[PDB]
Amino acid sequence: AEILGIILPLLLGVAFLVLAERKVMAFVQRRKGPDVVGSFGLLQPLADGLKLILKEPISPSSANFFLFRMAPVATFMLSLVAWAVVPFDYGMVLSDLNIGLLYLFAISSLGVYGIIIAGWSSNSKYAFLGALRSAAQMVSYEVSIGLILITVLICVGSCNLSEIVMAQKQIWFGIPLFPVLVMFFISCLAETNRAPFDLPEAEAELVAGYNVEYSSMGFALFFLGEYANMILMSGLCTLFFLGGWLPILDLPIFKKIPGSIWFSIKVLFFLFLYIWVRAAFPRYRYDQLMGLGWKVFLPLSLAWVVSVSGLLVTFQWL
Amino acid sequence: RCLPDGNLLQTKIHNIGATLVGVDKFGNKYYQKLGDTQYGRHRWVEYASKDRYNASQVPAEWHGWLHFITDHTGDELLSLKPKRYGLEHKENFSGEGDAYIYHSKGHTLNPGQKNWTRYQSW
Amino acid sequence: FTLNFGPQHPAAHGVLRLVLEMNGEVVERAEPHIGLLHRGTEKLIEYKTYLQALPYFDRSDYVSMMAQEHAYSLAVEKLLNCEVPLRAQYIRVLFCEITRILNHLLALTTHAMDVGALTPFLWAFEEREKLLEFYERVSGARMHASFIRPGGVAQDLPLGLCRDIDSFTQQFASRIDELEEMLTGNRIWKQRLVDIGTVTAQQAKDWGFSGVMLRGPGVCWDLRRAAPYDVYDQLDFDVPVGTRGDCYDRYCIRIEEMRQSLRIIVQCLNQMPSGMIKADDRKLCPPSRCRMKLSMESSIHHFELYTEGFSVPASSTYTAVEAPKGEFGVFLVSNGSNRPYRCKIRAPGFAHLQGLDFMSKHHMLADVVTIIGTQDIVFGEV
Amino acid sequence: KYSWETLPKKWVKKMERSEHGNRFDTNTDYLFQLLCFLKLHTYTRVQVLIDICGVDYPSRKRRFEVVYNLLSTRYNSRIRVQTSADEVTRISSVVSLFPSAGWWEREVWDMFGVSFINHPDLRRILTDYGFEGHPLRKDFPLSGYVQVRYDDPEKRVVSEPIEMTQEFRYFDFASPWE
Amino acid sequence: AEFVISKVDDLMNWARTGSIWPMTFGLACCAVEMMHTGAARYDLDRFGIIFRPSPRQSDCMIVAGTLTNKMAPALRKVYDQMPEPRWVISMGSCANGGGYYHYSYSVVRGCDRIVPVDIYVPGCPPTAEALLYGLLQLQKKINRRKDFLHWWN
Amino acid sequence: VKQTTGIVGLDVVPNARAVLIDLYSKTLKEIQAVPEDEGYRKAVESFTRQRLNVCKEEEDWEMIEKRLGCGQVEELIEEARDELTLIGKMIEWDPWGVPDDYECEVIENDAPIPKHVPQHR
Amino acid sequence: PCAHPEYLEAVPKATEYRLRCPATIDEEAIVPSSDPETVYNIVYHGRDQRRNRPPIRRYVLTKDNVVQMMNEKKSFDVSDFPKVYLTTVEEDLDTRGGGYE
Amino acid sequence: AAAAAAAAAAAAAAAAAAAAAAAA
Amino acid sequence: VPPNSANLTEARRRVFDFFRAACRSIPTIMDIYNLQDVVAPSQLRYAISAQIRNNAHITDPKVIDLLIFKGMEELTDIVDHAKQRHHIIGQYDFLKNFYTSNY
Amino acid sequence: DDEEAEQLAKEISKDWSTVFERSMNTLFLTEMVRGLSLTLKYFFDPKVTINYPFEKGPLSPRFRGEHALRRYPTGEERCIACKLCEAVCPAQAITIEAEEREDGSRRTTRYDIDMTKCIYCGFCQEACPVDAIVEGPNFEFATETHEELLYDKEKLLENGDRWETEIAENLRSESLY
Amino acid sequence: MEKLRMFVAQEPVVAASCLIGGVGLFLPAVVRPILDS
Amino acid sequence: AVVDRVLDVVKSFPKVDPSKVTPEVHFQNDLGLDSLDTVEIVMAIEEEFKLEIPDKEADKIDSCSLAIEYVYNHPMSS
Ligand code: SF4
Ligand code: SF4
Ligand code: SF4
Repeated sequence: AEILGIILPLLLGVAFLVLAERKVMAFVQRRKGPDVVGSFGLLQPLADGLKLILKEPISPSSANFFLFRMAPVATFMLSLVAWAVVPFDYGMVLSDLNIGLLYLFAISSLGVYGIIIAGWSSNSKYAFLGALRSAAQMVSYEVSIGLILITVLICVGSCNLSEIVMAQKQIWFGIPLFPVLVMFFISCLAETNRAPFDLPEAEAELVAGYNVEYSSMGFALFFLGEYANMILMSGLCTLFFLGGWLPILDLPIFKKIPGSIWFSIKVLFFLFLYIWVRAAFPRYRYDQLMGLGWKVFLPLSLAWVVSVSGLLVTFQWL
Repeated sequence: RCLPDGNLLQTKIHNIGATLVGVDKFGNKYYQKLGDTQYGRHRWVEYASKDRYNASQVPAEWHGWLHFITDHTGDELLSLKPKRYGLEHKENFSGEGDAYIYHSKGHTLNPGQKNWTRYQSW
Repeated sequence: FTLNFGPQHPAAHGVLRLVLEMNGEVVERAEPHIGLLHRGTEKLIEYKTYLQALPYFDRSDYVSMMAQEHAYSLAVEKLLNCEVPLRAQYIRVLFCEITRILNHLLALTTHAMDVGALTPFLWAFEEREKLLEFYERVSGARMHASFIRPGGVAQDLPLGLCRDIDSFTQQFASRIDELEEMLTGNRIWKQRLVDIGTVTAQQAKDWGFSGVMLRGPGVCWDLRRAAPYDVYDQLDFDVPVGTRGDCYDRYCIRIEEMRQSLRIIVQCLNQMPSGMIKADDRKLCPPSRCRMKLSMESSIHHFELYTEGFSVPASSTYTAVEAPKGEFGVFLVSNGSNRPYRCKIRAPGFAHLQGLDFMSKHHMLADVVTIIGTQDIVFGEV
Repeated sequence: KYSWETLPKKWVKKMERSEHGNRFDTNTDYLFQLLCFLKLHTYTRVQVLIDICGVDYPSRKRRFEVVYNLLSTRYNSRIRVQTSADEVTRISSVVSLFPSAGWWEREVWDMFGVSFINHPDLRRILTDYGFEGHPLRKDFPLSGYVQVRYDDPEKRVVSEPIEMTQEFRYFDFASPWE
Repeated sequence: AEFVISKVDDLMNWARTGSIWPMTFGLACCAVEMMHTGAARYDLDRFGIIFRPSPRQSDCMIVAGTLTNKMAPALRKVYDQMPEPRWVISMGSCANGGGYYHYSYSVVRGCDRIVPVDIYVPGCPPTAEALLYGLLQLQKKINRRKDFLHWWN
Repeated sequence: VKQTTGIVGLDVVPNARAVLIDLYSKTLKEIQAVPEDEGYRKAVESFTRQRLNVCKEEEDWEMIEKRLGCGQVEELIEEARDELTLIGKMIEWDPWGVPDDYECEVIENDAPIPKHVPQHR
Repeated sequence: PCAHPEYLEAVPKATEYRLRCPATIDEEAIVPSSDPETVYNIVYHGRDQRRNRPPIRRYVLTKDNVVQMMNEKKSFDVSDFPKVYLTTVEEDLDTRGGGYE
Repeated sequence: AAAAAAAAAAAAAAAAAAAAAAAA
Repeated sequence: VPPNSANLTEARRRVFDFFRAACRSIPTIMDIYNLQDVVAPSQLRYAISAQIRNNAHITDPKVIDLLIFKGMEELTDIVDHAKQRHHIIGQYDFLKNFYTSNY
Repeated sequence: DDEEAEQLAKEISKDWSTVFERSMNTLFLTEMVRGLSLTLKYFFDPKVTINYPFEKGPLSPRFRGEHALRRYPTGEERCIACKLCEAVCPAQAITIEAEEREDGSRRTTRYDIDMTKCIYCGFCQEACPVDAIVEGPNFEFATETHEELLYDKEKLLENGDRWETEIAENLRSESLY
Repeated sequence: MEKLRMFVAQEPVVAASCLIGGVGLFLPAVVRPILDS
Repeated sequence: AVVDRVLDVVKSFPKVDPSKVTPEVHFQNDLGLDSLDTVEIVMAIEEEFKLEIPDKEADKIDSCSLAIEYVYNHPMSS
């Protein structure tokens, strides 16, 4: 149907995000990133792809095809189905669910399955414990994202994402709850792995940390999944806190105010922030990381639900 | 131009302010963009073979000026290349078929595989 | 529970082949495996002259090249009694110190890339590709500059090298500041390094650390202040000495030792006497190309010094300089002949990597790469 | 030197030098006892075993010469206690005094073959796993005995056959008149 | 005609020559020179080369430094788990041929004894540009593959 | 009053003088078990007597350091305790006395050393 | 708001650096080989360093000599003891020269 | 596990040179 | 281990100790390297005994100590997966020479 | 002691409007925003990179790259077979066999440098008396096959005639040293 | 109080959560009854 | 029981002659074996009967009859 018009452009978005990350994180390091393949490396994603596709397997092993040949399919299908409820402009959400937000929460709770299964089917004790650690991290910064969304929900009326982005016509929730945006970003960094928070994704421990039978398709699908999960969890820091598709409302004469273009600009800002913050900060070691999701972003998230509930109950701002 | 498929586009994004200092026999156009900025990026070469180019196509007359070892453009060292034994460049035909690649004198691919036995058999 | 923790990122720590006996995530013992980079250096040097022996030293520590040629040269001048000029000493230090900078710029930001900070690596490696414009300009090879020969130094600086080293030193305080502003303040750095691999001074002495891992613990011991082996007794510089011993002190030292090395570079630049480049003793220093061609007696020495060698007299000395890794000393027994005789190379990283066993006990498995970071373990010397 | 007056005369048994770094060529029996002295002593505090240099003199009767270097971070001095142990003489190990001696003595045994007494984990550190022979000796040829390693039908395996290579060209540079 | 085969080979070769991620067996200094070839000045992420830290997904393997007789089995075991369209680059004299340590007992006389090599970056400490030119020669070796034309015999 | 020894691990001892007096009295008492005509006993006796004397005279640790110029009193305690270990060790495997033959070869060479080599300061 | 106190203005990009490329001999270097006093005075045995050294004097000590020395060493008075290499640590931020060397 | 955790508290940064700053 | 071999008796005692050690360790050898099918325990005992007997004419005690040490090294590197297995399976008149070479 | 050290290192920062400073520099991650700001400054600054095949890194006339046997301006290989470089070579790469040619002047029948078994230390350039063997700044000679990398007897090292225009320049500028 | 400052220094995020949360448990406790006008 | 199997393992031993083997045969007297062969036969005993035979006692079995009186008395006989 029109699900093609949201999966194919998202596939291109992820394929070009691998290049956007390499290129931005390279510009940060005073060096041009992928720059020979395409006019500006623009074909470099297609080169990575068409290479991974043409790489002969290390072992065919098509026998075990129901266990872990559909688990990356599951992870990727979840990362892609959480895009339905995400609205790009007024009346551009594919399916306006009146409980949209809780549906995103459930999609994350199933991504936990994706990780756990795709790690258990890899019969590698080190890789399986790594996948379990990554799942426990992704699920420990999910109580903090949960409470952050309860804050941005108290501010809004309903869970309807189109309403949460329509409830910011007066002011984006990034301005009053900026401390919360910093906690949602630092959680979306940690919910997904791509972050200062990626010890399970320490350059080596990642590849040997998701599966044993790569065949290339598994490697690409995990990275395509991580980069879509990243485009998504950056398309949430821009619905909830930044104005989903809202301008600054100055109503310029030069600017005809397209909606989806504003949503795009903001999700680009948060993707660039993902990259910038991957470049400039050391990893957290997963032993200070789990002690940051419980001892730092849960108390500071609980306080925020009580602060944004109080300050909105006393003065009847609800 | 017409190559959005190479980093040759980065060189052609140079040359916008650069001056062309000479061009060797093979056609490689040697450019210089000094003064502006970014030392180390103020001398390059446009290989005049927009595909199938590679390094080492830069002759010895210019391979000095282009690596910043000297300040003598190849149009100035060409009055110093020796006429009696001077030899043109060879592009480093490494792998491009035999009789272009180099071979030792026993490789069995070299025409005239010499025998090293110091004793002259009877 | 045994885990074969190998090279996490190859091309940074090449042949690291620890065999960790873990306890969940807490490491109970780390057993490093050596020999994967054991080239026959301590045997091959017994088979070649004292000149042919020098190139092995730049290949002993591959991130701080000239410090080992400077430790060897000072071991074939300890025997030869070969007094080198003042300019040879000043150049020899201006390059041993440029090498200290070349090493700390790598051993900090390769460590900082193992910890996770990706950008300090590439900034420091642009700095290192500026300093290799000095190595490559003064000798020829960007890394292995077989330049600090036994008598003096191979050949004089080009006529534009001090100006360029100055134009680099002016802009190098800022690069250290950036490497520092990006890593020193970070709470993700301190957390990854504070109280990591703490070495009480008795342990750093016992295990013969003698480097930036002996001045972390607070033992004020620099063999440029203890045993001044060049103009070092003339040059002013403060040896930064830690107060806790944790991998965050050794980093702060290596990032201050990278500034005091800048002081020493600027001094060696500002006071470099226009003297001869090699020892005048032409039976220990091959005469210049111009002289050996014009003088018959110089030609004979150029022939018996590039074929025969010195034949340094019979003795046995342990000359140890302060290489960036630590006290790199070359114990050079010398039979009277022109070839050395068991040129044993005490190389820090053989004593430091011993320390990994007790440094990384009860540290989490992700710390075992931070320890290997701050030890500056380069396996060429191990 | 103060160290020679206090030291029991028997411990510095054979030799003693006075330049190029001072040394106490002692006997193998009194070695770890001599290393116990010079450390844990108020006026001689070394505490730092810098190096353990095996040296092989084939023309001696006690072939090897295990040269223990020693730095004294306190008094800023360096002493080189030596020994002499042939191929089949287990020499006392000083890993109990200076724990850095562990790997240095593993290397001395690997390269040379001077086994160390009561040294825990005395195992070939540098050479290959199945290495037979002791490299840094003199009679060990440079190119090794069986040390070429190539891949073969025994797939995923590199064999260890007898060695053959361009002959190492030994040049007899040494000139008469010394 | 055959033209379609020629263009599909051009396309496969453009892919395998654009994105060629090597498992950089960075043993020794030639790994420090390789790190300079991965550093800011000579980008290797420009040419697509992404230094993989695992042998599992890697088009190439830039063995550098002295392949020791003890690191020979490990290099072979790593080379055996690269996906079949793999190549090997020998970087530095010690890795390509016997090198400074040709006659060392513990040093293999060039990785050409363990893995089959496709481009030997020359020069004992190759200039970072020299390793870069060795990789730009591996790119040529890809551009001369035409695997589809050979699959059609 | 001493904040901390710069050295790590050598913890500052408040009762420096008292434990130093204890250790030096123990050392003087324990050294009696070695023969008198041994350089080791003359040395131990002499420097232990000097340090015990200067520790009894002066009161502050700072004055102990200032007069007895041997670093810090914590390192001094380390030295004294290590000396006690050595005397209790030397009692065992007694090396005192010169044997009958005692072939000791003072290979005292004196090569001139260039001084741009390290040596020491 | 960062490490730019009008001092990072010394930036890495030089743009005027190695202005005289190395192999361009604008000035011909001289690089003296020998000191002027040692050009026309080539007497060597005075200047010699390899072989101009006192020979090794390896003399044996027998029991008589060392018991004589032990009896001669009456007491270990101070200054018969090795001096300590005294080194204390002292905090300093940028006082050496004022941060400018 | 009772293993000693890496306590990320410490004393504040104070550059500690050696005593030979001015006059050795 | 200190060379208590002040006589051939102690050396022979520890030779028997090492022999008992290797024999009682043959199980793990056969397990880790999978020789329980190609080689019989009788044959591995035979090979260990032929080793200890091939070097039985050593009237020197310290040489026997060092031989036992090399043997313990070999065993400890065979017990653990330090060395491979394709050598363990291998470890277990004039005219016919003249026709081949000159040596 | 670590307990008391912690108590005191936390009683050093224990005065209001200092606890507040540290709390607002560990909550509004402020040490980290100085990292992000520097990283941004470098994201926008010019890039120290080099599009290699078209422009190459700076070198020096002393640069040691591909070995080349020089010739005298009037032909005649400069390499009289003294074997000094074969002697000085640390890796023993150069194998020299000499024969009185028919002209009568000594010359090398075999001058084979094994580049793979060669450390590029420039000892041969120093040891050669007539500057017969020099390292050309080539450094770009990666070969598909190892046998090509062994530079034959005086035939491929004789390709220095092409590089003479740069080798003569580097020697004319380095001979002052 | 000295121990209060020792607690808001050693643990900033549980002492600025019991104060970014007091402002939420304190506004409707007293500030809302104040808003009777 | 145990006597039969100790006899069989002495017989099948690759360094003996089945003829001279007897319930009275001796390793050095009638078998003519080396002490190493004795310890090897003892190892055969303790691997065929699964016993953990200490070396201090294993040294003292010099004849097959002592092998019998030491394989019987093991309370852990197999
Ligand atoms: S070939 Fe040369 S540069 Fe390369 S690793 Fe070996 S010694 Fe180092
Ligand atoms: S640089 Fe010259 S002398 Fe040195 S190894 Fe290479 S060929 Fe031999
Ligand atoms: S290259 Fe030089 S050293 Fe070698 S044979 Fe020719 S002249 Fe002699």
